[PDB]
Amino acid sequence: EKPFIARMIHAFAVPIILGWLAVCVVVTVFVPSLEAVGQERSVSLSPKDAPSFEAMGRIGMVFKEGDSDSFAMVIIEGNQPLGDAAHKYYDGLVAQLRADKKHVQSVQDLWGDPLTAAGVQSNDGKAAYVQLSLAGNQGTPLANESVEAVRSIVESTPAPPGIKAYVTGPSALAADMHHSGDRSMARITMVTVAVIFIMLLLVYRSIITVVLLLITVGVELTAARGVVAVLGHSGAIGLTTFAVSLLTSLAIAAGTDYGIFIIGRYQEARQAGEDKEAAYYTMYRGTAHVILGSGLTIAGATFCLSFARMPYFQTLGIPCAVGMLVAVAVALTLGPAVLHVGSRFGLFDPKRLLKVRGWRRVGTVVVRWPLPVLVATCAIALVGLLALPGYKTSYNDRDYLPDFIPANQGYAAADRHFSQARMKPEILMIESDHDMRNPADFLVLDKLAKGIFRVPGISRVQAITRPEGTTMVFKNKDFQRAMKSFLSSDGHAARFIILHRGDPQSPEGIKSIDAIRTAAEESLKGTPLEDAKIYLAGTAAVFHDISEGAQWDLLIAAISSLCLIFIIMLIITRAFIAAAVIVGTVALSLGASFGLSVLLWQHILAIHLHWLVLAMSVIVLLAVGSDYNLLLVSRFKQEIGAGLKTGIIRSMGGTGKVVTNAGLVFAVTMASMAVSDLRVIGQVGTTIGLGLLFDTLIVRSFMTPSIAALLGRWFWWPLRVR
Amino acid sequence: IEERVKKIIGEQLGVKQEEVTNNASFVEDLGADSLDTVELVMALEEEFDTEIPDEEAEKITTVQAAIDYINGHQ
Repeated sequence: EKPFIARMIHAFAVPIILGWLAVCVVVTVFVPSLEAVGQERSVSLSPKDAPSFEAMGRIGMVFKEGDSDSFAMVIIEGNQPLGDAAHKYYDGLVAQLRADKKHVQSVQDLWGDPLTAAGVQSNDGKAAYVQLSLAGNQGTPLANESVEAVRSIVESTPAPPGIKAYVTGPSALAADMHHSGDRSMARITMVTVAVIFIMLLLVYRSIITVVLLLITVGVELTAARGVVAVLGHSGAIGLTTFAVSLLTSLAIAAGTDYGIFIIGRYQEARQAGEDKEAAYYTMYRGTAHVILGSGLTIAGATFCLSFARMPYFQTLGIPCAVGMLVAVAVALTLGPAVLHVGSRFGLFDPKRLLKVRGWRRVGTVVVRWPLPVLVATCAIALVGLLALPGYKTSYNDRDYLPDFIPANQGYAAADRHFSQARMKPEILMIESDHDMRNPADFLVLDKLAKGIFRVPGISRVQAITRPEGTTMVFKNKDFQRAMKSFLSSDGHAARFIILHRGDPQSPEGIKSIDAIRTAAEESLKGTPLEDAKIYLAGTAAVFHDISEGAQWDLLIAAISSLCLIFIIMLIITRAFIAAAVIVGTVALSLGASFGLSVLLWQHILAIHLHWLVLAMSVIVLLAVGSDYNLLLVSRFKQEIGAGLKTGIIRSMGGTGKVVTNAGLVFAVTMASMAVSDLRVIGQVGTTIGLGLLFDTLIVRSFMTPSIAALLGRWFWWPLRVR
Repeated sequence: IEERVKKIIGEQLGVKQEEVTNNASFVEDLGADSLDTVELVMALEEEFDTEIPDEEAEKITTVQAAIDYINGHQ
């Protein structure tokens, strides 16, 4: 029986190859490279409804210090205590920044005022800093441009002898993170293909066989990245360097795996003695619906991220889903087509015997003794939870970027002269319904300032009553200048600047925020300002929402995948329990990946996992891991007919070797991303690599077949058997 | 029927169906091992809708023994 679709792909082989070659030239020529599109179509990092984010906007708007949540700090460092010469340099630098209304919305100048200069000068006197409110939210294309404008201005100004300047802050770091991600894209791909080429060469021992397989991947990759660039260039979707990097590796990984299945099954047909045409159709029947089923799995699974709340996860939804669907379409169409043309010239016939003795022996043990193996494999999957008690997520974006990026360079200057918190201040503001420029209210504010100063983890509290962050009339002319930066110009609100002891990015730092709100609220109670609304924003404030956001939406992403993947498997196999087992075993196996990934990074390497790692990696693990089970289980369906146990044994003989090669390629393809400067993506790549390595070698080899034999006929409910 | 039994043994141990003889032993004559004979018994179980205990699997070490067991229980 020759299916119609395979028949037309067979008949229109060369036209299909030409058609996709044309798509890969029309794209990449009529659209800018996907990296360029991401630069022009980046997305803001802060979710638009986070209380911290809107508080930052509210704080800025009232004080006229801009309206974006994207601030940056310019640091001055000198080999000797900063003399008056530095002030002259500082004043000129500030003057230029204040002129550029396009990018520098406002400059909170403090070091220029003697009444507050000492409160910003370094304790050693060799360093000082000034903060800027840049246009455009963090990570947006406007913000990256604005930071560059600021950075160019700082560089342009000639520094006095022995004086250095740097630009830092969350805005500057986010932009440099984007450039580093794009800059390392070339190295990720070059290493990925080079490593895959060596691996495939050993597997097939045929250079020609590998080259055609990779060229199939390249067309798969270019179309995948090509189409996503088209959507991004048209403004239909927002991108991030994680989407660009993750999408590229998935296309190469998923692209190669679909190639291995096509060549793998076809080669097996030749070993059995099938004719060239008959082998081709045999390949299609046994792998066409598997690739389509697996293709929708990765595209569908990654699309579930679109339901996440954080912009990082939300923006992975469409770019990955659209990209994977395109790569799948090329695989299901260009795959068989190149195979047919390659067969016409006799290139794809196996060069070594496709031995199956090794895997059949494993099948005999598993099927004959399912439960004893099942328990053994099930337990070793769960013991990966031993890392969960000691798991500690991290948020310090500094540590997950190269030391030499400009943002980290300035931070290094900050640590050399200031406590690490001085470059990450929190700002607390309260709105009233009346003016506060009276001693009566001032006393209430002073009481509030005292209360916050004693909150655990707090180091300094700038206030109108504390011009230098420490204990000390307001109507004095100099104090009026100070009042112009701590009270609303003529409004009903006041603000304070809070400095922690210890990095706010630590989970301990995050906990300090709720204390501030509670302490401020109780201090405000019992006094006329009790009704005043409180706004809190800053580095710690932002990540309070991140911690609550990421920890929750992870369930939204992972749980949604289980339902979506289960549906795709169910419609494919048309069997209820089989679909559950296909994805169920991988779900139980997530513990093994959890333990392995944490053990390698947190313990062996002493580097905590970035908060993005689990949410981004789990979806791929749950998607690709189920694909291998789908392939194996689909082979059970065909082989059955002699007998369930017999079908399982001979099924693992055929698909046993193919999946292992496919599994290692995907694991190595995702693991190769560790070479990226963006260490965050490397953790995502390694976590996927370790998990898929575990899934292919235990979940697919032992769990699924063992469960398959144990259930017997019910495994294919409601389908009839024998 | 001896034909299908011979076919299954010939396939599993990778020897032509005509070479195998009724008096031949799976392990001694045909060079089988423990897992090979386990697969033999399980395949014969599934082929003819029959079940075997471990007490018998160890007992069936020759083609003729399997033939007698299957034909008697058919």
